[PDB]
Amino acid sequence: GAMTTEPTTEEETQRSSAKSQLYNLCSVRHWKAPLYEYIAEGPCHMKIFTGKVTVEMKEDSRITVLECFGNPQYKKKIAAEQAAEAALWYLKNVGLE
Repeated sequence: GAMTTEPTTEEETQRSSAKSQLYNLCSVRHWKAPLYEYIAEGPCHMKIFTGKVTVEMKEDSRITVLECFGNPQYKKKIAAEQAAEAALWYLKNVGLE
């Protein structure tokens, strides 16, 4: 077998920002890691992006899926972070925390 020390990847965390906060939240609460996708439309000089994130959750006898997106888009990256921020808010309520 083999193993290696896991890197801090501090830079990646800081760049990810809200995206990593959502990941961390989901991990601790035993929720499915967040999945991201993008929709783009409009002129190349005026491209409008929508970032969307999905978080899947299970209960003792129920299942549910949370979907959020960065409605107030400015940039591709920003939209994804906004979607994560929305998910963070929703998940707080969903988990009754």
